[PDB]
Amino acid sequence: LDKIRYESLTDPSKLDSGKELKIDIIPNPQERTLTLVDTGIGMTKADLINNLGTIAKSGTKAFMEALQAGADISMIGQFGVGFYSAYLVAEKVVVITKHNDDEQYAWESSAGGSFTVRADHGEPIGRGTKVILHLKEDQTEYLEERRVKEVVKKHSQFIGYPITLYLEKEKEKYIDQEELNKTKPIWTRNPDDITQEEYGEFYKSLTNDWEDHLAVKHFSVEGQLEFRALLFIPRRAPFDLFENKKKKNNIKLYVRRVFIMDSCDELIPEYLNFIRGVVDSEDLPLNISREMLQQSKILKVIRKNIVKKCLELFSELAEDKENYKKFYEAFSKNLKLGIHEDSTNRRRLSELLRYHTSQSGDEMTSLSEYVSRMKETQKSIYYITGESKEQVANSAFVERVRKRGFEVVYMTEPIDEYCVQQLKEFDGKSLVSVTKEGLELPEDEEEKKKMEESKAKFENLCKLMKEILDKKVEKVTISNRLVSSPCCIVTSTYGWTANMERIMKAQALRDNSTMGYMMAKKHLEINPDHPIVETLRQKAEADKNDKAVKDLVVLLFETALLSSGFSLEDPQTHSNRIYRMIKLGLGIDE
Amino acid sequence: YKKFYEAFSKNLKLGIHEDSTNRRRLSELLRYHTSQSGDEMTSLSEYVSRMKETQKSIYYITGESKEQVANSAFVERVRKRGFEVVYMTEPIDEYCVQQLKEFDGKSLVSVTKEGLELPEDEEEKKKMEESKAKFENLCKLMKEILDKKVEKVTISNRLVSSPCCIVTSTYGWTANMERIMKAQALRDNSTMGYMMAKKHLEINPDHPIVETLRQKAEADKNDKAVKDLVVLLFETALLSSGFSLEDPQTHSNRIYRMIKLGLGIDE
Amino acid sequence: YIDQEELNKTKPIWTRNPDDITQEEYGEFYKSLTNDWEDHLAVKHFSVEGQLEFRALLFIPRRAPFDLFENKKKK
Amino acid sequence: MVDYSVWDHIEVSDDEDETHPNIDTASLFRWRHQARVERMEQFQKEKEELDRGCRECKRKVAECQRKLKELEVAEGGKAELERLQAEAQQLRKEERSWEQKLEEMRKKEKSMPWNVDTLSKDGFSKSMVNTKPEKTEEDSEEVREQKHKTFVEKYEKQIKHFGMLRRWDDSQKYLSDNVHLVCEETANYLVIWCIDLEVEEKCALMEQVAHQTIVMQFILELAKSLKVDPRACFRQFFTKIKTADRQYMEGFNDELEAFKERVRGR
Amino acid sequence: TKPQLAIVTQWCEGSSLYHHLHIIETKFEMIKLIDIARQTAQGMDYLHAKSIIHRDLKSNNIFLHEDLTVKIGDFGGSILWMAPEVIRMQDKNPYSFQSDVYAFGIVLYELMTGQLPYSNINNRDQIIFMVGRGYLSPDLSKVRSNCPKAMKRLMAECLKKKRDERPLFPQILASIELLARSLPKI
Ligand SMILES: Nc1ncnc2c1ncn2[C@@H]1O[C@H](COP(=O)(O)OP(=O)(O)OP(=O)(O)O)[C@@H](O)[C@H]1O
Repeated sequence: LDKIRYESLTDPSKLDSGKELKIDIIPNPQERTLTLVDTGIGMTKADLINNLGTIAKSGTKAFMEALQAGADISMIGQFGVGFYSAYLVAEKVVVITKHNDDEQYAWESSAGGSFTVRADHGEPIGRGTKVILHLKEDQTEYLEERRVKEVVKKHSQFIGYPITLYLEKEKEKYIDQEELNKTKPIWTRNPDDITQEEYGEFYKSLTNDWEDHLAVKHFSVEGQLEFRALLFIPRRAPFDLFENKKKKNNIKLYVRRVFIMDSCDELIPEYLNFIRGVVDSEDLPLNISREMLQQSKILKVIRKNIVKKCLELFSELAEDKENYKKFYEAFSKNLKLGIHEDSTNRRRLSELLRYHTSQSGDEMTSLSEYVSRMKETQKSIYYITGESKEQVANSAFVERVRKRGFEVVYMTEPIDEYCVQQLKEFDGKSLVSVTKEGLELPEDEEEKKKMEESKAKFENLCKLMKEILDKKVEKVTISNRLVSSPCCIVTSTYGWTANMERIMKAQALRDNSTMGYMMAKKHLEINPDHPIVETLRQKAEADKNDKAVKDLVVLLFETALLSSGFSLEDPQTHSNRIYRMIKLGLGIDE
Repeated sequence: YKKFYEAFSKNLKLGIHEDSTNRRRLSELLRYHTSQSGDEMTSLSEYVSRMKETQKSIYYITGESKEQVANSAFVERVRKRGFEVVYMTEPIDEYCVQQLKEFDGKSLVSVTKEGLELPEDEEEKKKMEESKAKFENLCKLMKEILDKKVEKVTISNRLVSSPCCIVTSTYGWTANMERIMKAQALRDNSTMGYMMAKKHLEINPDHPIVETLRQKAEADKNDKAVKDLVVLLFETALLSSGFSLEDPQTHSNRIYRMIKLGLGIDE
Repeated sequence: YIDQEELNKTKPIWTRNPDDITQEEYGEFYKSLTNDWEDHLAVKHFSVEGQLEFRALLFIPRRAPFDLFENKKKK
Repeated sequence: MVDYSVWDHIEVSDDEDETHPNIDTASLFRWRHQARVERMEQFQKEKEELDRGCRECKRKVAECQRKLKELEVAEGGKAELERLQAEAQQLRKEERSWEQKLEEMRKKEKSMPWNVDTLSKDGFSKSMVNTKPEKTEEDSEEVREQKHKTFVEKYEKQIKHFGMLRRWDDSQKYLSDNVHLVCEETANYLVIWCIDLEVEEKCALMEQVAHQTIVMQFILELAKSLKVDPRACFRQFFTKIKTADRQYMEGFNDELEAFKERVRGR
Repeated sequence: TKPQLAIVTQWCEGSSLYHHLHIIETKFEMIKLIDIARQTAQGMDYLHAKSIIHRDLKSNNIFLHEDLTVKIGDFGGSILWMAPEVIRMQDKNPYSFQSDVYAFGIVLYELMTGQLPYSNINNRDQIIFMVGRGYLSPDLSKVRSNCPKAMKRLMAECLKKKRDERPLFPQILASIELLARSLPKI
């Protein structure tokens, strides 16, 4: 069809018999025929012999070479052994052909060692070629409607010509259902004339969607490797986004508008699988069966480009602070997952993160804004990871830092610990948690001297607490992060924190022989301002070892363990102690 | 077999989940602990050859650690008669149990759900029916005071030495399942949050505390002490059942105030 | 000059009759198929002499590898 | 013909299919990138040395031509001329050797191959934001009335065409284009149609149409529970009903029987 | 009514070797130490064949991952583990493969013995001044009671005087494998 179309644009006289350009498919489940009438250029006897009767020979290459140098011509096919594939499902093949300046001829073959070509009389065909197939016995599935529809949809849907069918539905009429392809390609045309709504209509007919898109990128490179792309971003994350199993069919790959292969385990990484698009190209080192690309390294190169462009769009999407809340409330996990495992481009991916902070009510801020409003002597950021919004709001660690007008960030999500474990510094500043072996903050010398005196002030109960509790807490020290709570518990530098333990222990598929090595020891911090510690000092000084002192110490440690995010191993003893106190306070002797 | 089971136990428990034609011949290879063997893994086939004639179903518990399950409030009555229960302490057991529901034409019922019955004489059943009327006003009183945090607060027989315990509904995730599903990453929690975790409440008419509360509440309806008592009981029972508190700070402050009251600081 | 015929030394066991092999030979074959410092735990050796012909040999490692529950490792 | 000899050398630094069980990647990618950059800069230093040497040599050749022209009128310089000629000849032959090395080194870069920033260069790029007003909901009563009349008439003809069947995948595509088109009004008219079918007492048609109807209104109930339109939630229920479990199947049958009893008494 | 399917994890960082052999005891058997030595030798031998120089392989770079799998890294009192030719300040390129061999020998010696080299004198300036103009190396007497003899010979060959007589990595790998498949107890 393309050959005759190009040849027409010198003298209209070649179109005196048949002006329309069309392709038809006529199924017939009575003589098992699958006629494929078209209206191409046609063949002559000699050309019929040297093209259809010579393995490994193509006329398309000769026609392309013989035509000047440079034209509006892009045909598909240079190998030559492509038509004999019709013998995969066939028993007898007939081709009826006519050229403009010859007579109608018929070619009959049976996949043996000979073919019969003869002049024939019958139905006048204008200038096209009929290809009649007599199907086999056990492959009588391709005469059904749904199979043909699916096979045409999957492979050849962007051919720029009207493929039609002449099925028989319900007099029984003669239907001309033309909906085989009615979505013209849109990435070929210029980018200055397409007006939004066309992009939306193309997207709605691409992947089965009832809505419109949110962004579009339409770039193209040039040189030796040249392609065009139409990357998209959707509105709502599909519910089975992380269900995997099913082969991914979000980014395709075309060469001259013919499907070749689809995958996104090499074209884009695993944390950018919510993007649809088309990566159409022109020429590539294809395989003998056009389903694979030799020199797979090429694909990796393509990946680079796409990733870069994608990241650019994200930054641009941050220019307006109204759609970013919609995009960040549905695709937040992917950014952190990418930050976890990506060594090349992570600094740029660390600027799109949005966090709650303790100066803004319900409006998320960024890290750059946090760097903006720091104090003169402040060094490093302060962060804390928890299980809920309000559980972390009022805790024991924050109450001193927030009292001095500093700032602390909140992270309430499971993946946030994974993100923090990798990212260790931002813009020349460190990230330090508020729950790790006595973080140091700037202070006056007088308060330092007062703390030095207080360290010796409570030097005895500190050591007396040690032998009461056997191997459990490593050691107890005086700490300064509390103002209205008696005691707290922190972890150590080299090991898991509380939330890390909670997330790991609840994992389904992992071993159990690595627990002991990596879990960190726990330290106990006592506040030298609550009167309870004062009364404990009085009791410990007065008496060396009393039952009440032991009971108070155990109850205090247990409550501190409860309030610091840890999990208790024997809650029944705690409940029994509470019940004992409740009966001691409400009458009944025993 | 011990060495093979110690290392490759997890792959078998995925077969009962993902496969549907080999469950019958694969369910035999599972081996758990039990309430009669100290350190020795028994099996379901050996277990079914030890139950009494009157018993009709298999009883199981899904916990977090062996020691924590060993003295739980749920298995306090079913172990008194002499019955046997099997311990399941791993997330993969929770994932596999939801599919395996039958064995030798017998049903599996947990000890942490609603509607658990022990086939026994009608004497104690009549006694509990009689006692079901003496604790009727307290039902509606506590239903009102708890303020749409629990759905039903009735009386039943599952405890002998604990004033309260909490159980979930018949159709819905249990406590350990809820904890596991909340903990993991890649939740896509825009959906699961407002669907699950239905709960009920349980009491017993034997402890001095409940009888004292009833005798106090019959006299006064709007007293301030009953609110504090019911709140503290709900918090403690909710704690000692595998759940997690919404805000530990309030409970910690209550405990500290209680100790301060007990050691004389006042104000 | 050097004579390194060690390009192959391990003979194919799975073509022999099942009852003519000892445990030591099975262990030695398992040694030079996956680099390990332990022997096996159980071995199965059968065949299907039906319309389709195939014979298999399947082992069971003593100790599990660390990365057997990953995402996309080359199985 | 068909010469693919040009795509026979490509280098990529961050290859995810070339590792060793004793190297943690991460650092290996940095090593490869740094080595490639260092080699690139070494060759660039050599090439720029050669290029600026050739440029200054051409300038000196022009200067020597000027000197020869001025010596066509003057005289006296012979030893300097001989030394300059010998030095220029040696320099020219060594620069010819270096130029041979240069077009060999280009093929050497064809051996140590292409990189990411040599195969292609950027062209054009545009991007939109689509700041559409995503708030379009008409008045409840007016849309109910108009959809009822027109939409219900047309898609009630369609539902009368569909209802005589009992196929699932056919019902799958029918509900696919329905959720493309239909809304709650069509479902309500399906409910009233099932009511009048109950009135008409057609047992087998009752069974089939009731199967389809309970499927659709269970979709509706899930829609109400999730507060999401049935336009958006059809595929997951379809894929869980075609692969339904035996317990799910018996629960579905119990619900079917309960609904049939409810309608029979209605 | 739409159950779930169990989801696997991604990975987790293991404990470093410096922490294992300087902060905790963590004593293993001889076979495990030989296996770790063979694994790190194999990793260095692979990195050996593409002209990539590790340029330093401090102990904290070495990772003991889950189960037993050694992994080498580049992430980063360290004046002890550069070659005696590193101290020079001439030509700004005294580095070659023998330096990596020497540092591998240092790692091997520490792995066999379990104590820091040069434990007698603790003075960084004194240590560097003595090493830059001396020939003093850690004594070979401090070895495990049941250590093999060929391993001692290999350690003696690890660093003799100069960057010309050091052995290449494939020889070390072959010798390590030969000793590995010869050692029931001794
Ligand atoms: N319907 C047709 N009308 C006219 N010529 C046809 C028709 N079908 C095939 N041909 C001719 O067949 C020859 C090529 O046949 P064949 O399909 O085997 O080779 P190919 O074009 O290299 O392969 P393909 O394009 O399928 O990859 C050409 O001369 C072409 O003109």
